[PDB]
Amino acid sequence: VTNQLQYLHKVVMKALWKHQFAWPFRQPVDAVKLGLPDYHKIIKQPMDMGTIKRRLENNYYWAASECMQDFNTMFTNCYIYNKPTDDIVLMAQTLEKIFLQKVASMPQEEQE
Amino acid sequence: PGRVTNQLQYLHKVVMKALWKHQFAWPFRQPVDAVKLGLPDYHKIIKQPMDMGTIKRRLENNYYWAASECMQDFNTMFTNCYIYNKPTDDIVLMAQTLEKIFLQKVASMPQEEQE
Ligand SMILES: Cc1ccc(-c2c(C)noc2C)cc1S(=O)(=O)NC1C=C1
Ligand SMILES: Cc1ccc(-c2c(C)noc2C)cc1S(=O)(=O)NC1C=C1
Repeated sequence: VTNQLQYLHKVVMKALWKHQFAWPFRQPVDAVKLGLPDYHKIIKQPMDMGTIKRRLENNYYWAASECMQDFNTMFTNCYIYNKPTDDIVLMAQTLEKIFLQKVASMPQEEQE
Repeated sequence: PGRVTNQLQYLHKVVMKALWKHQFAWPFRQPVDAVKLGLPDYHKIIKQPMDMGTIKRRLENNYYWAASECMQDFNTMFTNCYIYNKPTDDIVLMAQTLEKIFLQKVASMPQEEQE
């Protein structure tokens, strides 16, 4: 447990998890359900906010940067896989804006 | 218009300097030239072009009011790259690498924005 990780859990994840556009990102992409046979051919490191949330709850992360990279991977996967005009991209962008706004105010020095 | 903050100074002198000098940064240091690169659909797909040269100039001209605004511009640059290019293109991997460094460095940015 660190101060930055606490911030990421109590401020960033709290804000993103309850957001009206969060629902597509709350669980792993189910390629069978969504009819996306190439999803795992293209996206080699799937990530979602349920995983990140679970990881924060279970003290998985050793540094705040590791959690931030997971958030980034989730969003980046969405941009890489999907078409420019897909609504999911807009939703990801909206959530990522909040992520960045909040991360701007994260504690600067990681103290365990 | 904007102002000078400790955070913006950090983004300029620490984050941007680290990214700019990276071996994978050369495609990102100036606006995408769709004509030179032969990408006639580029501006039909990417409606808000962004690059580190534009971001650097904005930092130098005190365009940003808050660090978060500068970070948004970095995100737009990377997101544009992912949205436009094929997943398998080298440029995507290069963006991914630079973006990871960006986040690593942003993690150590001063916490309270002060003018
Ligand atoms: C239901 C769903 C779940 C996950 C995704 C998704 C994410 C997230 N990242 O790539 C894909 C594909 C897309 C969708 S979706 O089918 O595009 N619907 C949402 C836009 C409303
Ligand atoms: C030369 C160049 C310049 C800009 C881009 C670019 C960026 C950045 N973002 O989208 C595109 C397209 C791509 C290229 S490129 O032609 O894909 N070459 C790079 C892989 C080495």
